[PDB]
Amino acid sequence: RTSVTFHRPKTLSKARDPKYPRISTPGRNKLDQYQILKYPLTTESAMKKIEDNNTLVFIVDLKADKKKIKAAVKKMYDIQAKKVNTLIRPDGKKKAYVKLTPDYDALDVANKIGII
Amino acid sequence: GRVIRAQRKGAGSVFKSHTHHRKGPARFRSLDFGERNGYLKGVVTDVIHDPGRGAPLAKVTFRHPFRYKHQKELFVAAEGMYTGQFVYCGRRATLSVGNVLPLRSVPEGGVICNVEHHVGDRGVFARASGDYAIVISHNPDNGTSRIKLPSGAKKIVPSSCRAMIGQVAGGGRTEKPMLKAGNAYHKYRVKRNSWPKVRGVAMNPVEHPHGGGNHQHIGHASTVRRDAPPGQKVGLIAARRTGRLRGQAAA
Amino acid sequence: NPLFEKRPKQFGIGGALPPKKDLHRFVKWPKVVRIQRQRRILKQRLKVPPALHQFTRTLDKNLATNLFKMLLKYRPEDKAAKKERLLKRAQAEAEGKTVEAKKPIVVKYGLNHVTYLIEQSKAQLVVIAHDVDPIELVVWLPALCRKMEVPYCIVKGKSRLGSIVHKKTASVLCLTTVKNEDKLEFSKILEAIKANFNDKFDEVRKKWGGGVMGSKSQAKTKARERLIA
RNA sequence: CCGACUUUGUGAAAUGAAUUUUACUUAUUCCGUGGGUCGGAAGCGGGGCAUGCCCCUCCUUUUGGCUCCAAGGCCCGGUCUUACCGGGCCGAUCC
RNA sequence: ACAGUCGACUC
RNA sequence: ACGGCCUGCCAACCCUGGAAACGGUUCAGCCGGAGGUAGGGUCCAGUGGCCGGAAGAGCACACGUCGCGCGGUGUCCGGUGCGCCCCCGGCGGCCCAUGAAAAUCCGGAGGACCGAGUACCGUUCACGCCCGGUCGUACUCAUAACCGCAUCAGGUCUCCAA
RNA sequence: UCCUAAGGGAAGGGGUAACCCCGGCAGAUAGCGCGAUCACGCGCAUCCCCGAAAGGGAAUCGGGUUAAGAUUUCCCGAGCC
Ligand SMILES: [Mg+2]
Ligand SMILES: [Mg+2]
Ligand SMILES: [Mg+2]
Ligand SMILES: [Mg+2]
Ligand SMILES: [Mg+2]
Ligand SMILES: [Mg+2]
Ligand SMILES: [Mg+2]
Ligand SMILES: [Mg+2]
Ligand SMILES: [Mg+2]
Ligand SMILES: [Mg+2]
Ligand SMILES: [Mg+2]
Ligand SMILES: [Mg+2]
Ligand SMILES: [Mg+2]
Ligand SMILES: [Mg+2]
Ligand SMILES: [Mg+2]
Ligand SMILES: [Mg+2]
Ligand SMILES: [Mg+2]
Repeated sequence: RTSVTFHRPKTLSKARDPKYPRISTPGRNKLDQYQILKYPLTTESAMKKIEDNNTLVFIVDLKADKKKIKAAVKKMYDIQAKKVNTLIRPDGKKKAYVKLTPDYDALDVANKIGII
Repeated sequence: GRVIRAQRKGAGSVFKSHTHHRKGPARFRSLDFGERNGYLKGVVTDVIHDPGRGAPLAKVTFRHPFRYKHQKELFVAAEGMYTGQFVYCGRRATLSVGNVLPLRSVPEGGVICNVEHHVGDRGVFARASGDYAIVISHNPDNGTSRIKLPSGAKKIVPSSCRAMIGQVAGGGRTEKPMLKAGNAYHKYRVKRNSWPKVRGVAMNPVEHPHGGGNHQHIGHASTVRRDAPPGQKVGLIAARRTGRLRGQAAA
Repeated sequence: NPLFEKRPKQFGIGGALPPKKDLHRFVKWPKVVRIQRQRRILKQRLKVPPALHQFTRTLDKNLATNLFKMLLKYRPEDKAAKKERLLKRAQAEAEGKTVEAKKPIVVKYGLNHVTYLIEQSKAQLVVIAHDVDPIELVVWLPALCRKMEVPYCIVKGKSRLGSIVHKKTASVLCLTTVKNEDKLEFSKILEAIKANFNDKFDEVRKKWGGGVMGSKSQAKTKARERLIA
């Protein structure tokens, strides 16, 4: 030997190869677009957001994150978000401010879904 | 009664050692081949004040004998050491104040400090500020030596026990009156929670064997036996005598 | 050429750093290795009683190899070959209905079976492994073979016995009968083995083994006796 | 605190018909390392006033520097076969 | 060592 | 804010040079043949000056238009201090007390191993492209949103301060 | 959020009738890491996690704005990691 300390040797391990899958059925997507985008909040304070700042205010599933919000806002409504802000409103649900890239018009989307 | 302060100190609750700013264990080097059978050259880098200990500590930066790195060891400064000094460790270290030699290499009469006791336990006697052990005599038929400790006792130690030649620095420190409860307090914060210390005679019986009474007095012999159960062994333990020490008994 | 040069490093006690040499003496082993080393060391230091010290006295290599040649000649039956012997008698039972087998002769093994053979005195040669753990399984076969007058040897390697029979250990073997074509070869080995153990038991039943102190302790011994003498 | 039994083995003498003393290392107990040099025998010098055959030594004292991942030497073995790769050892005393 | 300008404060 | 340039405090550092008839300097110290006074340089702080940011912003006035209009002018110049707040620099003092650790970052020692020049190996440089997730965020912070059975003279840690 | 301090919980081990109790006791230590895979070599020290919205700390400023939000979260501009 060289050193006065015996460190444990290197052995080799195999990856798990089950003879039966533990979970057969393929797991469905449960935070899908329709759960993740519940309904656009339509207060007058948000109606002002629709026309001043080119933003749509949605109420989103509480376990949402900004990446999923932008992805769903794209698949639904066939737009994109240049930036999303989120906050969990004190009553309990999460509220998301989805600002559209100024290619798309928030008025146009608000009348394609019926808000204003 | 209730459990008495002499008994409460063994719990560790608040009586642990206040060691947040202490610089680490102050001890010799791990005895190895080179320092069994030759000398190793190390250089002092700083004399650092160790909190809670009167003796300064000397950072000594050896070169590692068999790996490529420095070894910041940390000694108890012997009065005389200075930064930039070369201290040499081993058996063929020249008898110079600061070098550490086995006692097989300290001529009789020489003063030493930080004496090991089992060869390689890295220094146990003559360590506090300004104390030293004199190598009285040697016996080469058993490979042992004798030293006069600070206490006035005389201990046979293995002849291969190392020792730092000189005396520990910081000597004469306990000569200065502290003059202030403030000085006493700032002394004991950095050692341990053992001050202020209340007379037992001014306690109630439930917490001290001396307690209570319409006058303050002990009421029974203040000398207690060696075997007295914990909580009774307070006072003067197993005393051979008392009163002011006169004559031969004061030796 | 001219630049090629010698640079001696001075591997002193304060010289340059020593190289990658051997430190095998000092390596801090796992606790398993550590304990299995002080195991044999402590068996060396302690005084083995004669019943256990009749071991450590094994067959010598030459006679062991001569014996194991015959043992290999008489190996027990393979799993591969034991299906064929039961497969091909099917027809001899189905059509002829008559058995033409003669006795197949091979070595016997297994502690219970060999003690059965020995205690009926049907055992014509016994071969005991020296290193059976727990030792008590064979502390007594030497004495048993000795007081029933059966030739025995304490060979070395229970695994090497196991190979003979195709098991991982064997711990004991014995021969009851050999082919007529090798009686003389057999009886040349029996007399030697008898001479080694069934002639020396009655004086190695008294000798305590062990006590062979350490290397440094023996160096102390030779240092001390000289300064005494 | 103390005695006996127990873990608790090995062998030696002295007193008595068991007692205090001792020596061993392996149980045990304490200590130390990143289990880093142990034990023995060599060899390099130096003391020689029986050339003994024994002792004292292990190529660092030096000025707050640096020191690692070996140069080197021989022997294998492949390679262009008319130009280049893999190793055995010594350096680093042997058991 | 004189001349020009300035100066908020203290005694 | 941020980017560039300039300055360069009090300390520290470099070069020439050689000091007694001792000098230099502080409110105080202190410094000097281990190299002062002197001449000349470097670096460091900056919450310092100028420019970009930037007048288009903000304020202030002045008008005149019905309807987050629009138009115009200014957004200057010095001097002060035992002055108060925040910070920084560097001295001096006190200690039987010497007054935290680590993440993260930077720097250095050594130099194994590496490549072209009709072209290939790097480049901690400049500019360029993309992305930046989860949770808190309102309000009181008290002679009424906190605790004391209260919308209780009680108690409860701070920052700003004419 | 990240880091550690006082200090806390813990794998192996030791105790405990069991709940629970001990963390330096040193055990092939919990984590292996680094160049490398077109693989392998080298090192393994004192070796897990938690612990501060007053300690350490990647980076932001000005002007607007709402009935109630933002000083720097929104808006315009200019940046930075
Ligand atoms: Mg948020
Ligand atoms: Mg107190
Ligand atoms: Mg007192
Ligand atoms: Mg008192
Ligand atoms: Mg009282
Ligand atoms: Mg009492
Ligand atoms: Mg009393
Ligand atoms: Mg009285
Ligand atoms: Mg100058
Ligand atoms: Mg500035
Ligand atoms: Mg100071
Ligand atoms: Mg807010
Ligand atoms: Mg607020
Ligand atoms: Mg209540
Ligand atoms: Mg944490
Ligand atoms: Mg924090
Ligand atoms: Mg903080």
